[PDB]
Amino acid sequence: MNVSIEEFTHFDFQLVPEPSPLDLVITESLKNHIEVNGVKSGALLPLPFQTGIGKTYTALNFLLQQMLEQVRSELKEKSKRLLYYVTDSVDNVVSAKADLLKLIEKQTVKGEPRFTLEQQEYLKAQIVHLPNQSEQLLQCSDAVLNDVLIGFNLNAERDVQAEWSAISGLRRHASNPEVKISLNRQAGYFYRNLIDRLQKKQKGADRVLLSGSLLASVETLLPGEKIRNGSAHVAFLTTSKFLKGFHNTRSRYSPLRDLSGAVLIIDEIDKQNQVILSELCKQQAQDLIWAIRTLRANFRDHQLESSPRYDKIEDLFEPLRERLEEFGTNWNLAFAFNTEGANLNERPVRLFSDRSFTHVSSATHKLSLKSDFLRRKNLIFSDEKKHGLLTRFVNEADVIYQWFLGTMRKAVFQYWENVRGLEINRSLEGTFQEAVQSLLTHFNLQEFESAVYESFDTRGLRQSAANKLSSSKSYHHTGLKLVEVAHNQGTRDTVNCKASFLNTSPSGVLADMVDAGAVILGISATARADTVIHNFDFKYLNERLGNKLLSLSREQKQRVNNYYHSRRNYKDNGVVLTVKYLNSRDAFLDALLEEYKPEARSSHFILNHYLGIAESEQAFVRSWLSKLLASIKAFISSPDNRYMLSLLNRTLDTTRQNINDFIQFCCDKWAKEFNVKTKTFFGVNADWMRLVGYDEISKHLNTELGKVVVFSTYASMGAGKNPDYAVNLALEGESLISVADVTYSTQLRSDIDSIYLEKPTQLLLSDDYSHTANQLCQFHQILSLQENGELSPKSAENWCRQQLMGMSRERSLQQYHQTSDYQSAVRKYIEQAVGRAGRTSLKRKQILLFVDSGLKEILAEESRDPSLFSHEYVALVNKAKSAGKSIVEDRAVRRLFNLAQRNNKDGMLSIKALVHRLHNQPASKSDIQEWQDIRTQLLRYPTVAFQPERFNRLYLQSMTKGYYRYQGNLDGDPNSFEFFDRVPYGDMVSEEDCSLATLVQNQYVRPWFERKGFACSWQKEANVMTPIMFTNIYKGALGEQAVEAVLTAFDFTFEEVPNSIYERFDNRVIFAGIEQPIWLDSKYWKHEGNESSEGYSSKIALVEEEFGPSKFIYVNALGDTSKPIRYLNSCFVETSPQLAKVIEIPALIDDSNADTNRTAVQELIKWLHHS
Amino acid sequence: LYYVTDSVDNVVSAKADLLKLIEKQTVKGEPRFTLEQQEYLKAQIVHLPNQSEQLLQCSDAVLNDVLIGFNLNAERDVQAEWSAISGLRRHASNPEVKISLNRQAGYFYRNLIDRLQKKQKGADRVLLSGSLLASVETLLPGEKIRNGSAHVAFLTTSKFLKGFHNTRSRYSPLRDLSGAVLIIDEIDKQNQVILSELCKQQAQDLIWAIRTLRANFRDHQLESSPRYDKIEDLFEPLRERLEEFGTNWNLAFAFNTEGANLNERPVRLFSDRSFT
Amino acid sequence: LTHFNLQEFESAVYESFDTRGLRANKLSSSKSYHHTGLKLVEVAHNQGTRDTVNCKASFLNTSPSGVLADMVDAGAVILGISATAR
Amino acid sequence: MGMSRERSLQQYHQTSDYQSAVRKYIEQAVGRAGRTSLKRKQILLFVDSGLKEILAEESRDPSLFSHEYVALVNKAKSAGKSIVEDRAVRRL
DNA sequence: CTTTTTTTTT
DNA sequence: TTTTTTTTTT
Ligand SMILES: Nc1ncnc2c1ncn2[C@@H]1O[C@H](COP(=O)(O)OP(=O)(O)OP(O)(O)=S)[C@@H](O)[C@H]1O
Ligand SMILES: [Mg+2]
Repeated sequence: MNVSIEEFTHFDFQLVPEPSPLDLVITESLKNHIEVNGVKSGALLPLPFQTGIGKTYTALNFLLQQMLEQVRSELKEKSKRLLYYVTDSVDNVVSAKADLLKLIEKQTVKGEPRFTLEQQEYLKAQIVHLPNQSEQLLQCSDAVLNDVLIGFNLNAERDVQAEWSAISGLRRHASNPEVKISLNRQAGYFYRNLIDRLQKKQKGADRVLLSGSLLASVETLLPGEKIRNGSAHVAFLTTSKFLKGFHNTRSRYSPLRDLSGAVLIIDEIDKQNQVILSELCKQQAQDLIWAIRTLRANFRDHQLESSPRYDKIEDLFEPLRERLEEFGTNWNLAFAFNTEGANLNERPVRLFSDRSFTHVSSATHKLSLKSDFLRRKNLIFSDEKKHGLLTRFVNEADVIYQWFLGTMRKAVFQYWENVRGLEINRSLEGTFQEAVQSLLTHFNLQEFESAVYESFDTRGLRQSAANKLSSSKSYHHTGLKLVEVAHNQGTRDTVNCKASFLNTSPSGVLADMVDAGAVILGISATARADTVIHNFDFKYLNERLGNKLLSLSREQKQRVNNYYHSRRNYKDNGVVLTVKYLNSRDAFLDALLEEYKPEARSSHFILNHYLGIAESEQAFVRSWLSKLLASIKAFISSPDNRYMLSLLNRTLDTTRQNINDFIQFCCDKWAKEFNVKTKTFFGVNADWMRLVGYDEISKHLNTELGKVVVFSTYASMGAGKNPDYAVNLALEGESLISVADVTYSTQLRSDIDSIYLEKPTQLLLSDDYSHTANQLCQFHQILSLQENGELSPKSAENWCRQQLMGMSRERSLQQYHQTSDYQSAVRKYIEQAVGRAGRTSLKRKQILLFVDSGLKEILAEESRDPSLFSHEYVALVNKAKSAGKSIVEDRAVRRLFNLAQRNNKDGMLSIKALVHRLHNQPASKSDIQEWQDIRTQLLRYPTVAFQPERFNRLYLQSMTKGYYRYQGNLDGDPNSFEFFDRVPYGDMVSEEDCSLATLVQNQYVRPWFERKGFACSWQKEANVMTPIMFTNIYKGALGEQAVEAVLTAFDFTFEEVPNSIYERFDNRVIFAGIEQPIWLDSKYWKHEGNESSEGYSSKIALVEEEFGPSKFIYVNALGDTSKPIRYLNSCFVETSPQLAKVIEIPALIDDSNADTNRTAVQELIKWLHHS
Repeated sequence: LYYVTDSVDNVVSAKADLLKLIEKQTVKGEPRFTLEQQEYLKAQIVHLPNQSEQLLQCSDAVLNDVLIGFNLNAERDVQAEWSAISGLRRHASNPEVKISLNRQAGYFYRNLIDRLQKKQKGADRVLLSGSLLASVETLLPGEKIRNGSAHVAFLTTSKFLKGFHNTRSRYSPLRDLSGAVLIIDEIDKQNQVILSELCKQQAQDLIWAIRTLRANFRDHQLESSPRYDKIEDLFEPLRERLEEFGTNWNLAFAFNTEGANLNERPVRLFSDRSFT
Repeated sequence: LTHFNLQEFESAVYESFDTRGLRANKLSSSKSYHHTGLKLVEVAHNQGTRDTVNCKASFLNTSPSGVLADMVDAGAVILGISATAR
Repeated sequence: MGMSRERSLQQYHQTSDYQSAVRKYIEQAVGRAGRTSLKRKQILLFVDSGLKEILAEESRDPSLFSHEYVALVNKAKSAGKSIVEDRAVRRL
């Protein structure tokens, strides 16, 4: 029945249901965001309220109001606004879709249904659900497939009909449960093939016309075709499906490329952190040697067409072409690569790079790389003792590869700009595939076609342009890299460098999603958990998004708290939560095992033989099983409780059926002991929940009389399930009591009445996809813990080194158990799991909570504001705290110590790399500007009031307000630095040792400092410079500026130093029309210059060779004015003034009274006249 | 020694006829071969069917022995695939199930042999003997040829042109034909079979291939080791030809058409390469 | 192929060896269709782009009789059994 | 240009290659009744009549044929001889 | 105007 | 020394 919008004309769009406080929480924040940041701006709104308060019901009412607003827009009149509902589990997707359909059906306004049957049918026609391809194929009938095959003329093909006949035959005898497996696999492969040929047919000139039955059948087979043609604009799907996209008749639609204006509702947003991570680690490794040799070979000559379509694109690739020419010249890319020597063949070389300051190599010795022109080979060898290291080559090749992928993204966007004007309503995603194909075909780089596509998929969300001390630096938009250097397959004389990259973290992906223009509603009670492993980094998201990260006011949070406490009034309704912490108590499991099999020798024999548990793992099974039994008995002993849920870490499916039999035996015994009927539901997982619905449990409690025990896990029943059941008053005595103060629900429902919470175990994420994926996931978690501040840079480097050498998973878990991130993840899991018993307002008078005693200390360490917790979590925390006493340790000061060490180490490594790039002549403009920007910034802002977002790595947060203490070798190990209170007799970073006030009392320095805008005082701001920037940059700029100011008053002219002699001397001096060039090397004060006459004489030799004879000035800005002015030759030997090429001045401004050394300047001027 | 014919039925009938000849051949009223001689001679003959048929005739004990002996059990999807295959085996219904079982048996056999070979080529080479050797020789009949246990093969022309598998790689019998004896039965019908294999070759984009050859032969060099002796002199004329062709035809640019009768239908050219 | 950076021809090299693991057009050599073959080239627009073409070429480098003669030249002794062998 | 399979088959039917292929298939198929030395006293062969003219043009040496194929040829040839062009002169 | 089945890997 | 399940394409 074709439903139009003509039946919504008489609909009254201004009559809306009563807005709850949660509805005003979403609406007021979104209307303020629109009225402030603009209509086209994206936003991220986390909603971290109590479990079971009504956040998903409010998100589905918000989705229904968006659908009604869109219908009104089409009535008044454009393309459809896309609404997505995303969560990590399939069960929550289908439950939310059925809840929205129930909302449309059963919503009544003032005693009458809101929507007529035709309005309901249209609204339901606007919602789609996008499952995996096996579920999409298996859920549509044989008539639909035969209609599609006939309409598209595909039964003529032989392979297609053979595969479809096999599918229909296998699915006919689908009663057996092992046919269902290997039917999903073939359904997915057939769906791939059929959609590939359907799209190939639909893209050519022989494009079929779709209407009537063929259209309805292809919209049934391809739900994304409904979205493509504008029939639907609401989609329900999982996070992994959202990250992979779906299919329409034309191509595969990626929602991440078309997020401008979309609305995303991400339920349990924190658990999506790991899901996105699991996708980022699935990327394919690339051979960097082949990739760079191919890029260099195909960029020598190939040219784009001179067409208006390719306007402005050829200028994007010119810098990459010059870079490739110089890289291939420097590293001799005409030859291939092989290793040389011993110990390089037993195990391949593995290299790990943070890409900023963490570099770990598996080689014992630093590996070099030399070119043998006689052998025509590049040899990776180990030396016996510059620009010949393997790490340098690998880092530059990774930079060039990422530069190529970034310039491909820029050229695709420029192509879309040119073709929009040439084609004069085609989207950036519509033309993306044509742009990539045309560019790669023109450059003969079609082998990168896959690499470019996945590049758009992940960090392709990055419309970027960076790893400079002038940008905002973070691990989350930088990533990591793991390179394996091993021999090629088959060959025994060449090696490859297989590199795996993470170009962004999940928090980077979310931030780029908000920057794309999406409005994202993050719904979870743990949306602001203080972990970076099991949640996003919200300190990074706050710093990056700014005011696009919408916040809720104190009044709104008070209204929500009043809303929650007015519907969950436990204290006034006589409801008691009884918490019990259970130990192993093995003296009871031994008796239970004895009564299970009286004929056996002892319980060790029963466990080893009857239950099938090995001797090594018996003790663990002895501890977790007995705790479970101690909870079951206490539930059975309770006369009034009916519903129990036991959340474990492992599924009790048929694989552990022997243990299930033991558990079933024990339950039957207790059923006999108390004369209560009990039913146990084993193996309640995702597959069970899709095959056998959870309503069966709800059916049992509705009809049968007795108790029910459910055995599920955290991974299946811990985040968003509503496990309530319909209440039959005849099956419940005087036990249920309503705890809300004004009834708010139709139908009587009650929730879980007893719960057993095991301690979550495998809290450090893993990846079973491959070995590379698990390596990337482990290095991502170490770098996230170092970037947040939970790990010292020394401990993070030691953990990255043990990870590169192949540490065991138990050692990793032991290292992660030592952080506070682990405790915040444990409390997050406990709070979410305990929130499954708080869904309804019909409560039992007593609710039994049985908790693993291994959680007792952890729950005792909870110290957040208790104004946001649920009642059960407050009961758990109060019980744990009242049980004993714990020593509370501070977490912000350890983070400040770690982040001071981190910032100092990053500044050290970046400064050394930048100076090394400066010393390699010629020096590019970018490096010169970067050096000047650092010196300018540190001169203008030695301290900053707020946390910087441009030079963040130049500053650290200090305990004190304008100074701090430190200890460390500034030319040694950056991992051995100490700060603040750990060193009470260390050095200082302040104004007192600067002598800045002493320096600026000079009559000529002060006007220069005032004109330039340089600070003459250190503002007492908590963000102060790092010791590296204090000593190697700031004081050098202070001395150079003071010397230049003093000399410029004496008619001295200064020029920029040529790029080939940069960083060698401060400035170039021209005075009194002297044709002899003068070179200036200015220092702040005397200190200690370790450069002996060797390095200085080498510098003089280099400058004299470049520019002939010249004079030199070795001047110190500050010092004693009574000291003599000395004359030295190029060999630093004292001689007569007339035969000395270098004159050294001890000082230019006095330090004891701040008086300019006029005599020394006069003598220098006179000697210059003599020169 | 190879026995080749077009049809599978003639292969199995000729193998059973040779085995019957070994069994009941007589010389002057007494059997020619004792039972142990007969068992040795029969052990020298193998039959190489398609991969789905090779896998579907291996019992569950043989395949679990192979998976255990190569540490292939704990490798995720492989066990997922194998668990599915054995399930389809147990409930083999009417041919509706059987077409699917054959397709998945062939795909699983290809994957399993690919990983067995990549394991045998690396430094973690498993030692094969006893039960493990007998099981892998049952799963891979060409492993018997590679070892030297057997030297008589019965197979079809399609299998002979495709080759078979051992633990190391895929053995192509056409590359090692020196000194072999081939018995091709119904040789005339093999004319069409070989033809149907020659037409299966994959098309090549000539513009991409020549632009790649020109880009990569410009500067890249072989090593100056003894193992590459006088190989670069084989490629020098091809490099000079490539540089001259690229200069003449302006291979720095890409190619496009223009005008009528060129867009509506693609252009097809046929060449005998001599005069047609 | 690794030394020349032409690993994208690896499949092409393997199949060519498959067809020609047993081994000119000059009026001075023996000429025949059975050792030279034929070629069919299709010139069409590249898939996805509207401004470049490709020349997809399919070759037959030998006939079945050329394959059989190459087999005998490689050193195989072949017994051809059929009533219609000639 | 894209001719139809029936137009290829029409063009191939005009060659003597087609007739040697037809007679090769017939002789091989008829050779399936000559496997043993225990024979029925009468053997019945029923051949499509649209084959008789083809079988009428056998000209090879009959010393290599089987008995059933010799009888098939003699029966088709019983209508006599039809004028045909020498294959060697046209091949020349 | 002519009028299909066959093997193998995928 | 710690002690798993989940989604999607292939
Ligand atoms: N008028 C109503 N207002 C609020 N909730 C309602 C209302 N009517 C029914 N509900 C149900 O109230 C229960 C509360 O569950 P949700 O609203 O799904 O929970 P939640 O607050 O989102 O907690 P999460 O998702 O587990 S962290 C659900 O069963 C809702 O479907
Ligand atoms: Mg929810």
